[PDB]
Amino acid sequence: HWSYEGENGPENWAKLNPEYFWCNLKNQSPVDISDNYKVHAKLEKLHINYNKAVNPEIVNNGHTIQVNVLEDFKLNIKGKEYHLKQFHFHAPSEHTVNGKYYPLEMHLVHKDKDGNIAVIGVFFKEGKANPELDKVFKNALKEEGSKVFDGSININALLPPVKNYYTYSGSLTTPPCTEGVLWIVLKQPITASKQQIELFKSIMKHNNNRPTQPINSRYILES
Amino acid sequence: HWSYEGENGPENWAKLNPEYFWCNLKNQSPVDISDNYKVHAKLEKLHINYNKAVNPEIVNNGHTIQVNVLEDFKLNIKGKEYHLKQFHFHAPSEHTVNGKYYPLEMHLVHKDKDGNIAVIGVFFKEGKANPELDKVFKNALKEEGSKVFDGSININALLPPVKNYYTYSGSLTTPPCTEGVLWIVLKQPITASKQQIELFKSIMKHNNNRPTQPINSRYILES
Ligand SMILES: CC(=O)Nc1nnc(S(N)(=O)=O)s1
Ligand SMILES: CC(=O)Nc1nnc(S(N)(=O)=O)s1
Ligand SMILES: [Zn+2]
Ligand SMILES: [Zn+2]
Repeated sequence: HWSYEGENGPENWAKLNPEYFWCNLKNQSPVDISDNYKVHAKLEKLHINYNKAVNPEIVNNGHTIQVNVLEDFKLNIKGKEYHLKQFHFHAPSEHTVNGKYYPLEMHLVHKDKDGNIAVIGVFFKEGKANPELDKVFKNALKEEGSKVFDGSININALLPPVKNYYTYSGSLTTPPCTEGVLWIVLKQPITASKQQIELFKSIMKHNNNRPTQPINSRYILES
Repeated sequence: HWSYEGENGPENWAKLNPEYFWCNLKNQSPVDISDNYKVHAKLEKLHINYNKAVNPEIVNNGHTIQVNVLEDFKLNIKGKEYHLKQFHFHAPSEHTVNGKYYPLEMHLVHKDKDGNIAVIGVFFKEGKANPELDKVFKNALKEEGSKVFDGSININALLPPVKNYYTYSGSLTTPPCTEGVLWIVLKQPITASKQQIELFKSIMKHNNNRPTQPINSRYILES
């Protein structure tokens, strides 16, 4: 089984299972979003409205706290119609901006009818507490397992008002590290209280962010 | 052995050898350079001066006619210092522009000190004959083999005056189809005479262009 340290750490994920060959390729995530290879461009506007997920499932799978939604929220971008499947968290953040780590990163995982994946990343900096985050972190089991949250979560409240973003072609950040992933990282971080961030970290017991990967021949676009 | 048709055709390259696993991944070349996923941006200017290659080696390797240069022509771009190694040809072209094929495409293959690859592609449309092309095609062996050209080739004469270009992250277009390749396709095609184009095609005996591949989560930048 893979982990974020030791023999089964990120550096040896590709050795754990034949299906993890992707982890050693040339278009991996996360990456350092650097001005060195970031270019500004007129990009498609992000149109999403994740109203609210009613009675979503909160899962502790040992590697993160994930929320599986029952609704069918659509993300239409780059000629595809992706459907939100779940969002989860990483602490510290996986992506960095000019070398800077944020204390928390949320990933909204979408998939289209053909299995294509798009992930929207949201950075969280310490500050005013976020209402929705308590619903997730305080109702997450401390041990591996799932639980149905008796209530609803306003996902829009887990997103910044302005949705300018960075985008690049990458991969899943945990085995099998499949590539061909469409990454959309919102430029504006929102806030989470120190207690919310520490609660998540204390549940995980360890950092669950994959080291940044070489950008190689890719450029990152910024809207 | 792989080919451009039959059992060993492009569709089954990945089955020929374990090392060809790349041919089935998510960041393959060539691609259709489509306005649907092409974005304009301020890109690094292309600074290259491939003066002339003296006594280069002309090789017919059965899949193309390739010219190996002895000089050390540098291509400095995207934070790397690539060195020109050789240029070769494909007929019809490999890349297309909004679905349009050109009769001929030239590839200038560069590699840096770490093995990183950058390929500059040049489209040729039928028209005024190109002086340099005769040096290559008329001196290429009709059967597999190499030969040293007794003369010099002005590579700059194989490039358009204006060097605006498209760029994207891709792969080699023949096995092993390694990814992480930096592609730079010059937007302006130059000309080759119908006879020059047919001479190359008659030597090859068959089309030697790989089918275009899915762009997947990549965008193509245009300077
Ligand atoms: C089952 C599933 O979604 N797996 C993922 N692996 N990595 C992901 S991430 N961090 O790139 O969003 S999602
Ligand atoms: C040895 C070598 O250079 N191999 C190549 N395979 N494909 C290439 S291409 N068409 O992408 O320039 S170069
Ligand atoms: Zn994630
Ligand atoms: Zn080629």
